[PDB]
Amino acid sequence: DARDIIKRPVVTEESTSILDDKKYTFEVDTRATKTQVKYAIEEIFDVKVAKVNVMNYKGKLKRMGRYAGYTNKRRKAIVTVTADSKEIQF
Amino acid sequence: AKECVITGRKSRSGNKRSHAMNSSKRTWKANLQKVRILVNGKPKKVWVSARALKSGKVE
Amino acid sequence: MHVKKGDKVKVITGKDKGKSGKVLAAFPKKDRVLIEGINMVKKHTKPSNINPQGGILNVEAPIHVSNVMLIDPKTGEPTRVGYEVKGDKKVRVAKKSGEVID
Amino acid sequence: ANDIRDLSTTEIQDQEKALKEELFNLRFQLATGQLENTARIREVRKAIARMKTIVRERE
RNA sequence: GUAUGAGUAGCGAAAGAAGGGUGAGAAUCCCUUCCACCGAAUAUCUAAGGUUUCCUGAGGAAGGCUCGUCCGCUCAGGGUUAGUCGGGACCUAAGCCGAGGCCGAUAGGCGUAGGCGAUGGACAACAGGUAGAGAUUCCUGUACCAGUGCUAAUUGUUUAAC
RNA sequence: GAGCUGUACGUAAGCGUUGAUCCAGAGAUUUCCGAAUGGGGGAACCCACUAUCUUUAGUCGGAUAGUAUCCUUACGUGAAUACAUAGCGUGAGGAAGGCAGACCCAGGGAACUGAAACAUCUAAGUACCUGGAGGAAGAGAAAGAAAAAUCGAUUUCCUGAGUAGCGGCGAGCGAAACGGAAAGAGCCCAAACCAAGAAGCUUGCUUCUUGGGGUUGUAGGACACUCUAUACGGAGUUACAAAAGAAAGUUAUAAAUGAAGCGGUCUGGAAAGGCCCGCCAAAGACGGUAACAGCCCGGUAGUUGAAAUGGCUUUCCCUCCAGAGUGGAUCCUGAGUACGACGGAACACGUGAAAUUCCGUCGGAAUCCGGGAGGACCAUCUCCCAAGGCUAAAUACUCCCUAGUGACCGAUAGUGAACCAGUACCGUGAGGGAAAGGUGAAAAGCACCCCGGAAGGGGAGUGAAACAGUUCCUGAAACCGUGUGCCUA
Ligand SMILES: [Mg+2]
Ligand SMILES: [Mg+2]
Ligand SMILES: [Mg+2]
Ligand SMILES: [Mg+2]
Ligand SMILES: [Mg+2]
Ligand SMILES: [Mg+2]
Ligand SMILES: [Mg+2]
Ligand SMILES: [Mg+2]
Ligand SMILES: [Mg+2]
Ligand SMILES: [Mg+2]
Ligand SMILES: [Mg+2]
Ligand SMILES: [Mg+2]
Ligand SMILES: [Mg+2]
Ligand SMILES: [Mg+2]
Ligand SMILES: [Mg+2]
Ligand SMILES: [Mg+2]
Ligand SMILES: [Mg+2]
Ligand SMILES: [Mg+2]
Ligand SMILES: [Mg+2]
Ligand SMILES: [Mg+2]
Ligand SMILES: [Mg+2]
Ligand SMILES: [Mg+2]
Ligand SMILES: [Mg+2]
Ligand SMILES: [Mg+2]
Ligand SMILES: [Mg+2]
Ligand SMILES: [Mg+2]
Ligand SMILES: [Mg+2]
Ligand SMILES: [Mg+2]
Ligand SMILES: [Mg+2]
Ligand SMILES: [Mg+2]
Ligand SMILES: [Mg+2]
Ligand SMILES: [Mg+2]
Ligand SMILES: [Mg+2]
Ligand SMILES: [Mg+2]
Ligand SMILES: [Mg+2]
Ligand SMILES: [Mg+2]
Ligand SMILES: [Mg+2]
Ligand SMILES: [Mg+2]
Ligand SMILES: [Mg+2]
Ligand SMILES: [Mg+2]
Ligand SMILES: [Mg+2]
Ligand SMILES: [Mg+2]
Ligand SMILES: [Mg+2]
Ligand SMILES: [Mg+2]
Ligand SMILES: [Mg+2]
Ligand SMILES: [Mg+2]
Ligand SMILES: [Mg+2]
Ligand SMILES: [Mg+2]
Ligand SMILES: [Mg+2]
Ligand SMILES: [Mg+2]
Ligand SMILES: [Mg+2]
Ligand SMILES: [Mg+2]
Ligand SMILES: [Mg+2]
Ligand SMILES: [Mg+2]
Ligand SMILES: [Mg+2]
Ligand SMILES: [Mg+2]
Ligand SMILES: [Mg+2]
Ligand SMILES: [Mg+2]
Ligand SMILES: [Mg+2]
Ligand SMILES: [Mg+2]
Ligand SMILES: [Mg+2]
Ligand SMILES: [Mg+2]
Repeated sequence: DARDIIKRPVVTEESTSILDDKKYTFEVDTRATKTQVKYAIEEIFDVKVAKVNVMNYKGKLKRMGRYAGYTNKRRKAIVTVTADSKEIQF
Repeated sequence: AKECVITGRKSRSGNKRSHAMNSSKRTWKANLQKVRILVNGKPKKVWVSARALKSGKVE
Repeated sequence: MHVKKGDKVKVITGKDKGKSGKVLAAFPKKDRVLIEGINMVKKHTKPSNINPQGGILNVEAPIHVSNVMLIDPKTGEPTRVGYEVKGDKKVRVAKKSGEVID
Repeated sequence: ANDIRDLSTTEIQDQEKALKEELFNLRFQLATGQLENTARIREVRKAIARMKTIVRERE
């Protein structure tokens, strides 16, 4: 379930800025651990992972007229690869 | 669980009356004694009424 | 519905009574039909990516399907329709001329 | 669907793996902003689902 | 629903002034200078509690006891990184639950073994940098704790290293 | 059978006569919490153990299955303590929780109120709490009702009757049988005896199990003999024993077909309306369509249709089966039971002259030459046979599904809720609890010009209508204004 642990990449200004330091930002499902993310990345992309950091994000309250709800929760991972390794294109 | 194991009689409610016939609630209890009998091939202590005890059981 | 896309239509009631046209679209969920040259409206449209210049555009609007009758491909008069299973297909049949419309 | 039933229950899972890889690449392109036709997502998802259905009902 | 009281009471402790700017519009927004107030606080951290109020770009109907070009307000995008910090995977106090058990019209009450439960005990990381928003977490230097494999020597074999 | 990717516009990308979207039956998938069940927990979270496998150079990681408690049962181990039991372990079966705010059975059980005060009494075995259910429950085949003569298991309805009675004889409470109906159905044990086995040794005996036999009041059965009968016949899963399998039919859950006016003319934005002519009808139900339609549309009466699954009814299959008579030695026919005293309760019946039924506590029978009842009790007579069990229908109710109905409401009404309502909001919590429908037939929802930062206007245009302009049908009164005929310091 490597393709299930990793959902999609994250493309913002901060992630694009850190792309040059060999750090890649991904959205992962909310039950995966760091180790699972590391092994899923190494299997999908054929790189050598040096480190993974993770964080959790709550949903944001939103309104579109008389109706209020929340966006989805998110789990965000940053993966840094070793110096002697290829890169992910994005 | 406070009741006879043979002919399982226990407490029941009723009225206490006075002269002038005022009515109040009370209970009647059975006189269960704690005795050691053979519920199986083995003995044990149980509640048995004194009525169920005057012909038939083995103490 | 009783009228299909690509059919010939005689308009039975309304402001365009007595005219004829062709079915350009059908809306069975709301029970309307779009017919060429029939029931023209004028839309005041601001300039947009579609319609680059905008203006008073004269286009067509749907009408109710009950204001419509089929035109026989040969006799050429409005007919009620029946259904006859001829061969491996059920086909529509003109109920005046007693012939197959399809 | 009927041509899926002609496969030998081992190439079926190779097809499943290939479809999963294609679906992941499609979502990567959609996130990056480089996917032209988006109707492919539904097709791939339904194809995987029917592979799984046919494998399961063969037991 | 709408009057009268009535353009009346009030506008919630306090020092401001001028010159530039922006803008349709400025006592009220931005910048400069001068003046004034707190200073065992009206300063700096941090628990609780709140839950996106945080940053950036747009906005000015309503909210803000006045005004507003502004805002803790509206809209759209972002933002929270830990082997060592605080908690769990460690421990127990008050208290709570409680197999069997004891008691009792029913429902249940009490209680042993056992287990939960910090406000307490134990336990390994420091100094710098970071101009939109995180920092003992990221990065740069230099460490420590627990483990694992692989090498190289040493040593021990059931009066028995460990 | 031609469009489709919901509300829901739109953009984007696509799919369908090689038959999509859609409708009905049957399957597969079905995260986490919750009886929640591997352990814990502040709901949807945290942390495991045991087997088998997998990845890595190895720690690190991953997959699958099992792992709660109690009851019943089989096997195994096993203490004080010798045999043994308790305890411990494994396996196999079962339970647990919810609800339709209804209906019914049981355990427990108020007060306000009425009595023009109040305590007996009433309210009332009501409200409420708790436990068991079932599609119904409960009751039920006479130890009955009766009385110059009989009836023949229960239940429900009409009468009896506000009668007979009960009652600080106050307030009040209040039957039953006979008579008329709905519906109807009857049966298994225990015990005498037979046969077999086992335990104790009650030591040649009793007592335990299994099978057969047998269930009643004119007494019946065991027991003796006659007659027939072992499937000739009979019965059955709704009691009377219990579990299956086929075929035919019908019905339910999608559907198909289906007559007759584009008739002329007037008004109109539009004809289904008016006037003048036709037609269909086993079809003049209902709804829609630019105004009021049997003949425009969906349909309606009639006639058809089912691959699949469900229900019901028959037939087959399957399964199970002794019943008459004549006798009167001996034997059997429900024991701490029936009854009685004391204390209570239920009976319409408040202890009363109090029968009848039940509970607690004590005492305590007879057994066919026997026992119970007939409202204290005795004698006579009459009727019946307790202390074991099962049983359909007629009766009660509606969270639901299908088809309909109403001298029922019409947005302050009708549900609290016609609208994203048990929501917003209030409260620590249990809990309380709103307001809010209508453009137009069709968005044709006002291109363009002008004043203004915008909002908002004035034209122009659409429309039948804009004094219908996205709180939009109509648009009363209060209340706020502008203008003016007559009066007023
Ligand atoms: Mg890791
Ligand atoms: Mg975290
Ligand atoms: Mg978070
Ligand atoms: Mg975060
Ligand atoms: Mg009383
Ligand atoms: Mg006793
Ligand atoms: Mg005694
Ligand atoms: Mg006022
Ligand atoms: Mg100034
Ligand atoms: Mg906010
Ligand atoms: Mg304000
Ligand atoms: Mg003010
Ligand atoms: Mg401005
Ligand atoms: Mg803001
Ligand atoms: Mg930590
Ligand atoms: Mg622990
Ligand atoms: Mg420490
Ligand atoms: Mg080492
Ligand atoms: Mg799933
Ligand atoms: Mg739980
Ligand atoms: Mg638990
Ligand atoms: Mg958590
Ligand atoms: Mg492993
Ligand atoms: Mg044992
Ligand atoms: Mg021993
Ligand atoms: Mg239950
Ligand atoms: Mg129920
Ligand atoms: Mg009382
Ligand atoms: Mg009473
Ligand atoms: Mg009473
Ligand atoms: Mg109950
Ligand atoms: Mg049931
Ligand atoms: Mg019934
Ligand atoms: Mg019953
Ligand atoms: Mg009878
Ligand atoms: Mg009988
Ligand atoms: Mg008789
Ligand atoms: Mg009846
Ligand atoms: Mg028998
Ligand atoms: Mg005989
Ligand atoms: Mg005409
Ligand atoms: Mg006209
Ligand atoms: Mg007409
Ligand atoms: Mg009719
Ligand atoms: Mg009609
Ligand atoms: Mg007509
Ligand atoms: Mg006796
Ligand atoms: Mg008597
Ligand atoms: Mg008596
Ligand atoms: Mg009598
Ligand atoms: Mg009798
Ligand atoms: Mg019964
Ligand atoms: Mg109204
Ligand atoms: Mg409308
Ligand atoms: Mg309308
Ligand atoms: Mg201007
Ligand atoms: Mg304007
Ligand atoms: Mg008007
Ligand atoms: Mg109007
Ligand atoms: Mg008006
Ligand atoms: Mg008015
Ligand atoms: Mg005047």
